[PDB]
Amino acid sequence: QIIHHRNFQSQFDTTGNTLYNNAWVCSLNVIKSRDGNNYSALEDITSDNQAFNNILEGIDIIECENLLKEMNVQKIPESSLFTNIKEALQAEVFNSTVEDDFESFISYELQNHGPLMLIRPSLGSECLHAECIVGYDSEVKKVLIYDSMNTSPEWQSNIDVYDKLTLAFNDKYKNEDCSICGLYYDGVYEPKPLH
Amino acid sequence: TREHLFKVLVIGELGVGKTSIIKRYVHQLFSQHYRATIGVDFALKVLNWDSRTLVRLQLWDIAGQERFGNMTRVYYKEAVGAFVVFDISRSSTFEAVLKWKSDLDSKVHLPNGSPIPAVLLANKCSQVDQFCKEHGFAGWFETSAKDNINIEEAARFLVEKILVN
Ligand SMILES: Nc1nc2c(ncn2[C@@H]2O[C@H](COP(=O)(O)OP(=O)(O)O)[C@@H](O)[C@H]2O)c(=O)[nH]1
Ligand SMILES: [Mg+2]
Repeated sequence: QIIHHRNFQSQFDTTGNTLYNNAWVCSLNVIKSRDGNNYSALEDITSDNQAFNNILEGIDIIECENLLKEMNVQKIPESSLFTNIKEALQAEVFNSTVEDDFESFISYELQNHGPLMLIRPSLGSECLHAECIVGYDSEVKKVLIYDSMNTSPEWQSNIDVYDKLTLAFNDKYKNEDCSICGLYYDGVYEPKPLH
Repeated sequence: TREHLFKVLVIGELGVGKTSIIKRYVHQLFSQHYRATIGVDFALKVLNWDSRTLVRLQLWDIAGQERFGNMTRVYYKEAVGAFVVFDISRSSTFEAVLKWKSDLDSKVHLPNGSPIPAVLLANKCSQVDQFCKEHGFAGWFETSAKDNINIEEAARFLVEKILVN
């Protein structure tokens, strides 16, 4: 229903046989770029950065925390819907009303604050991961996900994206007091008028 | 010529060596230090299985969920193999094997109704007691992440079983 035209980048190489830890680069490039172009992150990655194009590990938490400030990437503002979702994530419920609020929370943020980046614990690794929410479709109840681990953008179900938000907002899963986990957005994003 | 993408889960109780097995197999590395970083959602190993077939192997570390035992849909989704890991020289983790295996077979299975191949890994380097394989394990290995003794062969055994399906 509502989709942002943002370019997709994979943290795999062209042949697909190499997995770089570039999720932090790809995710940042999604929310900072516009009109399907690439953001001028060449200055950060190309500058002999040990985190870029690395097989072993990516960027450090404390280093990435500063990087987000430099690039004007803040955590999404507080809101009532956001509180409802977080309260539901702590209980891990996903009934009819929680999904109604999820639909409203996703669709509001994408309209008013643009694409969102999700810093969350990785599902299959002891590190953190970054993926982006770029659109939503209220007819099929799906949300457009930019996950650099995949080959392309994917329309993933709300229950599946909800289960992934849980990792970032439920103390059961986030450990070592990693305060960098959460939902981010581009600070210089300017929403279009409603009418 | 063919190319395969296989997703396998590495599950087990805390402190058995799940991450060290993945770290040894994928990165040729075994270290004691830890770096909190932002990188990938899982690990990848690519194998030139034979002259025509190529296998891309995704190793999904259970990671935090290990402390609770229950698996989320987004984690076990579409898994075709599994490594159930326990710590030998510690009886506490061998008891939990049956708990991890039962939870595995109930959540994910083959598209034809059969259980996914699962290999039991006795990490940190009794042999008559391979009757535990009656629980649905395709095989077992004595592995060591420090010395790299059987992790290579244990992985090829799982890929082989997956490739028959
Ligand atoms: N001696 C020995 N120690 C190991 C081996 N594998 C893991 N460890 C140790 O077991 C501890 C925890 O292992 P870990 O990788 O965290 O297992 P996990 O918690 O299930 O992911 C670490 O301090 C390792 O040094 C091994 O093959 N040999
Ligand atoms: Mg571990």
